[PDB]
Amino acid sequence: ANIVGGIEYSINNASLCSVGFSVTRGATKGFVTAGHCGTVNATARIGGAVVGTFAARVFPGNDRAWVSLTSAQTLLPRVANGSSFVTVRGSTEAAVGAAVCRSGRTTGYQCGTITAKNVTANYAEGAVRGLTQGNACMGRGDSGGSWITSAGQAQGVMSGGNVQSNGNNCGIPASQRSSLFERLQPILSQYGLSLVTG
Amino acid sequence: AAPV
Repeated sequence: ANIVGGIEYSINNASLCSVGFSVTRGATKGFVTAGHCGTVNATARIGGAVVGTFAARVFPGNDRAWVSLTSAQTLLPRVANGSSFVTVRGSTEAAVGAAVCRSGRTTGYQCGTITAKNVTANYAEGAVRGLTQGNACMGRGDSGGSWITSAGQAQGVMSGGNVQSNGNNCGIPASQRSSLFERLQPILSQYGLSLVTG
Repeated sequence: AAPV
């Protein structure tokens, strides 16, 4: 499969999440995603086919993972925006007030601004600390998907937030949305990963 | 808040 931020993958033939970003760990191909999407050794599929397995994860506390891919996969420095792409360039972290977009298999490509940092989410499994908050909308299945600026600076991966009864927070105003992502930088350093860029 |  071609590995693009925002696309669907399944975990052990069960849950669905979204790809964060193509990465390498030395010669090993991978993608970053949310930790809550899978346990270590869980099997990832795209397009019906096995693409790799969860190599490592932290959730709760943090919410991060990377999937270790077979060599047959094609890593791409791209995030889905409809049928277009955003080119991944780097991982410069944007400040509160910056515009940012996110990409995922349920709500697609959604944009807003960064509204707060260092937010705790009190999930049923436990707290996850240190999350960045934006007001782009999101919904169930977008987890793990890319957060990126227009200029291609990868920000992080979708964790969670204030899901409404319809499964998303797109039906409430931006001012009421809490859409939380795990910062990319600590994922890259924790696991020794490099972005694939273009 | 919920994960996703």
